[PDB]
Amino acid sequence: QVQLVESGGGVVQPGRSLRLSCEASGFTFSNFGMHWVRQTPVKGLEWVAIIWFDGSYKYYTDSVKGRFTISRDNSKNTLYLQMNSLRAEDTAVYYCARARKGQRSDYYGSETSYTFDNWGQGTLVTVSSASTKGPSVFPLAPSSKGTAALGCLVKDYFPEPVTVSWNSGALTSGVHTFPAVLQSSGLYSLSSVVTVPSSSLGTQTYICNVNHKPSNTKVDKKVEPKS
Amino acid sequence: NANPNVDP
Amino acid sequence: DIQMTQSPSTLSASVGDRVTITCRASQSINGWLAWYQQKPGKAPKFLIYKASILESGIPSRFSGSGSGTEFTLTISSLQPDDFATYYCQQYSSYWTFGQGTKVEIKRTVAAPSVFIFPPSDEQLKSGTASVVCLLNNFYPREAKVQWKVDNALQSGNSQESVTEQDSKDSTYSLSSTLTLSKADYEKHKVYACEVTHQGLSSPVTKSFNRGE
Repeated sequence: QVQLVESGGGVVQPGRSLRLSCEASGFTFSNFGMHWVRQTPVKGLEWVAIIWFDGSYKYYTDSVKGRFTISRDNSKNTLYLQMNSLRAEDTAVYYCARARKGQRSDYYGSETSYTFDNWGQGTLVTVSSASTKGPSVFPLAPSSKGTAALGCLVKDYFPEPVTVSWNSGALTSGVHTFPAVLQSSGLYSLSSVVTVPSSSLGTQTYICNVNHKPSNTKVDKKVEPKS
Repeated sequence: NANPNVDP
Repeated sequence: DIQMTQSPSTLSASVGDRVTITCRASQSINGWLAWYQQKPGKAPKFLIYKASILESGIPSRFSGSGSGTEFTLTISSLQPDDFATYYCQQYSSYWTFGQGTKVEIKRTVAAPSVFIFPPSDEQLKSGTASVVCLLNNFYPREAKVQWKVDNALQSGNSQESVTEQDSKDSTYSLSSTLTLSKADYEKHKVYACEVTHQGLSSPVTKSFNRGE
């Protein structure tokens, strides 16, 4: 099967460099031109660069000219993206893709144009000056004023991800663990909440289990009504 | 957008 | 250079429905328009090219039409596997994409249940106070959240996060977190989050007084 697998992503300081790799399988790599494309949640999809099947021609999107270089090693079935002088706005998931004729295969003539398909799974590039940091865990205490809500605020960690469970996984119903947000400090924060019977505040303990593997941080936070 | 593959 | 605009940004539909998504180009792209489908955490998948040609292996319920600057993608009878985000792409001059249309699961309007959480005493030692407002199990996802501190509207110091649509009841939950300095928190008394949502006949305000 046609498969592209990107690698090399990670955290890189602004102004530093990073080389992405894309390994191809299931087809003759050297018969196809290749693309890099990137995606962010807010700005969406953006084409980055294209290279001919034999490396004999290539070109780039304006925002990366003079800083990114696309290349290939056909002996290794590998596509590269060398990224120099990285900027915060280069943070994105980077995909490689195979050039595709955007017209019927049987048509031969001037009315043809090319695009790309068979994208890989992607590799995340995070340009940041932040260092690895474990989270602080704070209680979202159930109100003294049916159904009650409580939770844990998991604040100021880097990089993603953190995992949150409740009562060592025994409590799963009604749990909402929110997607992390990037704060102005450059660190991530999220909350995990659960709705419980207001009667269960008297009959049950609620502990949020937080694991941040990049910092080898494990925290159990008991969440109770404030006194 | 020109053909960047070996074959048309 | 060629800008692509999709409408709507989010579309709600039911299994079996006919769905149409619009894509508009800033100038003529001939028929060099492609469509992609993307699932969360996955790569976009090639669906249609030349505005109307279905890629091999794509189910026949997908169709595309259009010319010049106006294009449409249509799903004749929506199936559970079709809830996803769809992107158009012009490939007439370089390659540019629309911002995507998310197809979500339709259900009845559901009002949010609102909860407010004061900062913990432990957090205040960090120098920052986080106030969290929770909107639980509501539909549709669009909602208005307003923060007031001693009746002063707060702007720029809050961040929102929203869950994906729940698998069981197709609702959303949303958090809004207000960030204050310890000193600012201790100088004010009334903290209030006001939620406006069409499931509520009037806005719901949840509030607390610091130290009470």
